[PDB]
Amino acid sequence: GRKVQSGNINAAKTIADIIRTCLGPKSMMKMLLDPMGGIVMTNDGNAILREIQVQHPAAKSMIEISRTQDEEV
Amino acid sequence: QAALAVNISAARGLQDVLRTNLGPKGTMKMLVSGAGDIKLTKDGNVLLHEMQIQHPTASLIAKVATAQDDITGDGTTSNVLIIGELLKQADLYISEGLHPRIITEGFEAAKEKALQFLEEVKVSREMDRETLIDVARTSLRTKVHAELADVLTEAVVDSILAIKKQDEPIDLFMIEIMEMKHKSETDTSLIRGLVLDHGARHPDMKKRVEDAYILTCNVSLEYEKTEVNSGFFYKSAEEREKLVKAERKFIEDRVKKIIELKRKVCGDSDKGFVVINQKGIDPFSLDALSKEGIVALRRAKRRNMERLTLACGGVALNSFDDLSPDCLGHAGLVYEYTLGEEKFTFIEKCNNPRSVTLLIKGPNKHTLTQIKDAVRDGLRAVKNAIDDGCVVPGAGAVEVAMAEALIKHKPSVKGRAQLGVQAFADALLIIPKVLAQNSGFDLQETLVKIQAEHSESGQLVGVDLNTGEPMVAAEVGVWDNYCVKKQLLHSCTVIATNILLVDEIMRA
Amino acid sequence: QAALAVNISAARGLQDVLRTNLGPKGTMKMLVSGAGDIKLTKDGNVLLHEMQIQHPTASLIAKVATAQDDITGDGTTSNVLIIGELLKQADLYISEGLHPRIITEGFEAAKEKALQFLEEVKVSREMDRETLIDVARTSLRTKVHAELADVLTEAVVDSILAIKKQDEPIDLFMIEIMEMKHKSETDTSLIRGLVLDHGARHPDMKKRVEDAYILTCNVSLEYEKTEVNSGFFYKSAEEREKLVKAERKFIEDRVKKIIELKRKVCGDSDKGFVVINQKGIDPFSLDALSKEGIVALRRAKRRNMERLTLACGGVALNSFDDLSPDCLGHAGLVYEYTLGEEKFTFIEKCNNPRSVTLLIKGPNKHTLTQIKDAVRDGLRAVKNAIDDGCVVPGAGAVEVAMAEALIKHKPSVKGRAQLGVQAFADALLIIPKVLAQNSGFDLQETLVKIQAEHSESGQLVGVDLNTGEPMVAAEVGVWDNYCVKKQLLHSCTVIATNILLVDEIMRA
Amino acid sequence: GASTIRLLTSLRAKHTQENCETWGVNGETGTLVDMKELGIWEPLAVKLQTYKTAVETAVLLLRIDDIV
Amino acid sequence: EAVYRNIQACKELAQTTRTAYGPNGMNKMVINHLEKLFVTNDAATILRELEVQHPAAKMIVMASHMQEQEVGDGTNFVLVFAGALLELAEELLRIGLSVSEVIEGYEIACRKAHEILPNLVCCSAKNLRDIDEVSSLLRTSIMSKQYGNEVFLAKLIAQACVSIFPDSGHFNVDNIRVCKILGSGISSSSVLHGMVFKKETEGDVTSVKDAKIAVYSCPFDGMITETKGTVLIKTAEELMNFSKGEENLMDAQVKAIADTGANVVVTGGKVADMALHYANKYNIMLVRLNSKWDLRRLCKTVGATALPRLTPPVLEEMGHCDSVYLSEVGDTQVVVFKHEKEDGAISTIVLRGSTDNLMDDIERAVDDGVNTFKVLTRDKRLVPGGGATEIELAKQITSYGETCPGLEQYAIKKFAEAFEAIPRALAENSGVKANEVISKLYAVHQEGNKNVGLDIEAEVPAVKDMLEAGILDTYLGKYWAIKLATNAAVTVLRVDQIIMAK
Ligand SMILES: Nc1ncnc2c1ncn2[C@@H]1O[C@H](COP(=O)(O)OP(=O)(O)O)[C@@H](O)[C@H]1O
Ligand SMILES: Nc1ncnc2c1ncn2[C@@H]1O[C@H](COP(=O)(O)OP(=O)(O)O)[C@@H](O)[C@H]1O
Ligand SMILES: Nc1ncnc2c1ncn2[C@@H]1O[C@H](COP(=O)(O)OP(=O)(O)O)[C@@H](O)[C@H]1O
Repeated sequence: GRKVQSGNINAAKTIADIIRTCLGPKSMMKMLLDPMGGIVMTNDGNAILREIQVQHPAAKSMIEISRTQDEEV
Repeated sequence: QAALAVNISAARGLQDVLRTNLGPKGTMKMLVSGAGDIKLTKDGNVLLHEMQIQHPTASLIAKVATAQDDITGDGTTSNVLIIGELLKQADLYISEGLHPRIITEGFEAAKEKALQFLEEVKVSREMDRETLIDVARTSLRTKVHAELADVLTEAVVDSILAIKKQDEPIDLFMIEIMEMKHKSETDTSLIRGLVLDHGARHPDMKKRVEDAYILTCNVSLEYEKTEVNSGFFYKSAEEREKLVKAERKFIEDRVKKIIELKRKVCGDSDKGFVVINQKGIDPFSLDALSKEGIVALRRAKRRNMERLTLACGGVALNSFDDLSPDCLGHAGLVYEYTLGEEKFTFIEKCNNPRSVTLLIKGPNKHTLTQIKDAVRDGLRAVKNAIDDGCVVPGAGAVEVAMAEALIKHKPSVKGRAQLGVQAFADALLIIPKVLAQNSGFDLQETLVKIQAEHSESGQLVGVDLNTGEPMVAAEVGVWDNYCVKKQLLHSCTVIATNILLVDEIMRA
Repeated sequence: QAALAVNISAARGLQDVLRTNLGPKGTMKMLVSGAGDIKLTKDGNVLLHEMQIQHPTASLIAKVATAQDDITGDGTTSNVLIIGELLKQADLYISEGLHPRIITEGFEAAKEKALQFLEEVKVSREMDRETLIDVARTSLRTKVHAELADVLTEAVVDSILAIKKQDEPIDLFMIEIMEMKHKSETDTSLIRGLVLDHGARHPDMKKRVEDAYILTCNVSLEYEKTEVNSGFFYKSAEEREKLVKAERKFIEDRVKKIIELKRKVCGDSDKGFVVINQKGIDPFSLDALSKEGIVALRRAKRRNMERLTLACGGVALNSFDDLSPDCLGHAGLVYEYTLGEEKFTFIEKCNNPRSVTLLIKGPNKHTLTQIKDAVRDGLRAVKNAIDDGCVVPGAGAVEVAMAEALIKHKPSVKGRAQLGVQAFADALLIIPKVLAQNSGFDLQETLVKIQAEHSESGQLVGVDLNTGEPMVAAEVGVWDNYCVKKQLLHSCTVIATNILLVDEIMRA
Repeated sequence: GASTIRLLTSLRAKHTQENCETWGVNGETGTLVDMKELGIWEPLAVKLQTYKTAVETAVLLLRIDDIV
Repeated sequence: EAVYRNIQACKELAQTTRTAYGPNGMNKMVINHLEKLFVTNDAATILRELEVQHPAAKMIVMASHMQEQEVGDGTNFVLVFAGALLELAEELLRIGLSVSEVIEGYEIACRKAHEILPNLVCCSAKNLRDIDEVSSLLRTSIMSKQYGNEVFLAKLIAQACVSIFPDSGHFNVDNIRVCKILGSGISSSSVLHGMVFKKETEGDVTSVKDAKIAVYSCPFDGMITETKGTVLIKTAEELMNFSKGEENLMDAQVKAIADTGANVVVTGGKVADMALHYANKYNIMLVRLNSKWDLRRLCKTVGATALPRLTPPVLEEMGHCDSVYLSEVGDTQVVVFKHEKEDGAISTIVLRGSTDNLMDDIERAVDDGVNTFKVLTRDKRLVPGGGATEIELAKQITSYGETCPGLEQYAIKKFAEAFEAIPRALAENSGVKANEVISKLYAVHQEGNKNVGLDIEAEVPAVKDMLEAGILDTYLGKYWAIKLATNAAVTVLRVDQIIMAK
């Protein structure tokens, strides 16, 4: 249980906590605060994933494997 | 929950900003740009269009609310205010273990009840002069002075009565606005036809051209010098130095063409024939044209040309000769008019007069933009009022009516959505109480008085804004559009939904 | 100056501290004394004596709540929550510029309606043992571990049944709870008659004595020729030898007084007279009278003697001498109990045996003190139940019914007191609300559910903490006292006014 | 907005009973429903791919050590 | 918030107490307000010194004290098990379940455990004679506190208890005293009928028949109530005159006050050696260098009572005995008082060892052994220990949780996992990783063997049957340990805030 796996898990938990509310017919709206000043609304998780900033390399690799998932199906 | 609370707080802040604007007796806001020019506006749509707001979610609320409110006249002030109150009421339970979705479905059920309630609460009244006077009043008084609005009502309603003959929901094809500075603002009147902001260098014109034949083609009575002969400044520019001249003949040739067409269409030199130019025209030949019964005008803008074509016939073209009278129109009176310093020639009583225009005469820019916005609001509101067959009284009347209807509907909706319909009822209650607050009659006292008046009698009763007493809004003459208020409730529910569902702030 | 905001915040804080404590399912709280000892408790009476109240007007609310609840003592916590919710809605309505005094007037009108409607909520019946044990159970379970409450409740209803002849209230003289530290609670039931603070034992002494007569003695071995009992005359030899005389002289004379009393009255001590000696005594009396009929008791306090004076007839004559053989008290049965480490004397079937005692016995210190406070509160609640045959359904049922009644009475109330009674109803909503939160339900669906159940039918439905679903509290057996509810409404309204009417809080 | 723990626990208890494998949660109303009765359905292939890729990305991610 | 704080405090208390659980428990340094330093692996002492200032910690500690005063073994089991309860309740609350549900679930799970555990028992204690069998029964308790040298203490305790355990089905807790005279070798310990003392002033025992005892911490007078005689140390010659005087008074004691019950005087304070010589001449012995508890024990076991200051003796405080004689156990003089059940019911052992720290370790071992004998006499059935009973209960509680629909099942499953925490406590102390051994133990235990547990002797995580291995706890011990552990857990969970009062 080294710190690197803990960081991997923490990044996965953060991104999954962001995405969770987008599941189901009653899914929540999400807020995208582009530092230019505008806001992008979204209902589903792929749209928020395509432009969410992930500075942590673990979350970035999670995004890459999500890209690998979504390109297939 | 923190992001939802932040969004609610920002929406409440902009709600408090817009709180004081609603109602005739309501304090104004005026904007200043980087250049420093002021902009007086109690309107909500242009306000949210032009405001600089520090918050984000406020920005999205303004953008989406104005975009969806433009479709439905002007109601975004009440929209923002009611959604702010609805967010307050939602938070008053979100702090107590309420999940946004159940509150949202409560709002949805309240909306489903409220639309069907307004269906039978709107009164089926025949459109006539008086009801449209009333709706024009209730629109204009929300943007300008009461006496000034009273002045506006006649013109703004009579233009609509003129265009009503088409009996179809068609707008903005005519009834364009016309602006000019003047010493006294009180003068502001409609003009059948169109107004030209210019005249010509015609000393001692037969200004009262009643037999005004019209054919609005561009006549080159000031030929643009042919500087381009063989390109730019090569050695062949010696041709350009001399070919730039000798354009004097074309002016008189075109004038002879106008004289020939004048002879063809009138058979004499008596009846006035009116023609236009996009560019300037010489005065010397205008001296003879005024004697020939020919009225050429210069410096015309673009869209006005086809507007004259649609209102009085004729065609507009840049290439000019003695064109065949295949489209000759006839204005019944080109009322050449001038006051102050500038000549504004009127065109009225066109043959089968299609178009109308509203001459607004604001003294200066910051009042002129205000009067412009007021006229647009009034015209679009009365257009909505003639679009639907029923007009519903306002002044917080139907708002308290549907709030009490939702209170009675509380048991009918099953489950935890009851708080949703309760909060929606309070959001509707914000309107009469905010009118009372803006007028100053201890908003909650007026709210309880109006609810007591409604409950005891069942009559659709509103707030008498100038005295606070509860009064029948139908009898007082306060009318709101059914379409505007329908889309108002739609927008309220939709944006309240959106704001409850958002729960996270993303740095991206 | 909304200086009342800090008072409302203090009410919020005290409400939160008194939150989580309602119902059997709710949590309890511990009071860490300055000495570092432990004190577990659940009742708000002693929780409002937690001298770390941390804020002055919170201390005001605590002390006034204790003062106004000491009359009934079944309704103290709930009071804090109702006043907290009244002040929550009051803050919600001050935040729009509304003046608090009309809010207090609305609260007063709401109280006037609520007491009248409560007078119809209450059920009236002859207090049979089944309903009595049900109300004792529902009053005591909200303060004790559920598995242990019932064994106490049976002894409680027995205690209150022992004094049914006359409408007189609870008095400690007929119910004296007595405690001793032990390994296990093991049926902490009452004993009929009186129990002594201690006992005397000797291997030849008698365990059970029947038809025992009783007297007391403040001085039987200490002083001679004087009534004083203090430090011996070490400073005066002339008065010192009388104090070594005293023991021999009185263990002679007064012991023969006892034996001639028992011989003449009983026919040679056939009825076994017993004596309560107030303090220590030479073992000559104890270890020899064990065979000489007499049961000599040791180390008993005075309160025991006044209790037995009321409990056995005659008088506990502190002067030893048997000046009248009919001045004796009488006991029907006597049992020198011994359990765990210590020994105690029971006296039973005495003349006027309506006095009983509670053997509140269990784990040491804090559990014992909590049991003592809980049984005292249960006895006072069953006192309230007996004093008037009126009983109200608890478990939030009465608050739901009152809330609905005030909602229905709301349109009848003139003016902003309509809003006041709305605030009062939404505040009374808190008891179902706190109960539902205590057992960890959604809590906002419980309230809607219970209101829908109370609106569809006329049943006095309240929340059942074991299921959350609405169910008629009447046949479940979760009763409550009508008198404590009346006092609850009165105290709540009066202190909600007295706290909401603060303005410009200033130091003394 | 339903009881996230209570009603899910009821769903699990239902799933402890045979032939109740179809029983599920209604996303539209937030209550337990025999999802065969609603008629809202879902194919085998997408779920197989979803679980396969989920465990695959878990395996990939928690095996990582991050070094420039 | 405060619930999590209380859980964290009790978690750290149970963690710092857990390392001493099991036979191979880890010692810790103890520095009480006497500032003496010694190493011990006993929950009772380690908590008695450890200032548990957190009120929840104090609650669990006093629950452990109540368990200890009711039943001998399991005082550390209560700590570790309440800690497991609170950690798993913190997990449940982090899931989001309310305190009421978890406490009610713990209560019903405790009731189920108390209902099913009597079915869990596998053997019952035979007759308490046959020192070998009772030694085998004390085996687990004796090994629990001391390891490496274990059979000797089991035999010692067995002999001590059986030599005094009466024919009646009763035995008293304050029976076995310990004497801790220093010297080489633990194995040199022995048992004597009646009470013994470490070492005192020399004397020739004449009270070997009809022994009676007087006890003075006051001037060495011992006059009879019918005469006046005293010693006042102010000058030498008359001091000798008094010494003669109270020696004659001691003779008058052994003559007449013997009828009341005084022959030999117990002196709290030191007396002159020449006075000791006079005592030798006139045939009266005495004892010296005894702590106040020693005087209390000697007087209570004879019916006497220590006098704080000078007072003529009366029958109220006389002591009765059969014999006072002497033995050089461990090559050192020790006095012994022997009884023939006139009062009796007392037996005392001599502790042998080279350090007072090891002396106290032996003392706690003896205390736990004699308390185990207590709880075995009144409840002769007793439970297979060493992790076996905790895991059998854990499996049964898991089955019950799967049997219970709806809520309350979280608390049932976490109560079973609290059972699971016990062999984890054995594993960490025994040098084997907890997860592997607990999983292997489930593998061998869900098969129905029902008597498998953590094998300490194996260097690799493995299991063996504790029944034939001799590792087995008392039924009532574990019953009350779990009962008050669950009571402490449910009471501490029922505190949502820590509040101070004046
Ligand atoms: N003379 C009046 N008396 C009372 N209420 C009025 C009057 N005129 C307008 N109102 C109220 O103003 C409300 C809407 O006005 P407002 O929202 O400010 O216009 P807009 O949205 O176009 O900026 C209506 O509900 C109407 O009842
Ligand atoms: N068995 C029960 N089930 C549900 N609710 C109960 C039960 N017993 C009491 N209550 C409710 O709990 C409240 C009484 O307890 P409580 O307010 O804590 O007394 P106190 O003022 O002495 O602290 C009442 O609102 C009553 O309706
Ligand atoms: N030989 C052993 N092998 C495994 N576990 C043991 C053994 N002996 C004792 N134990 C465990 O230790 C417990 C009792 O010892 P412990 O709790 O550590 O100290 P105490 O008896 O003073 O509370 C027993 O309940 C049992 O679970």
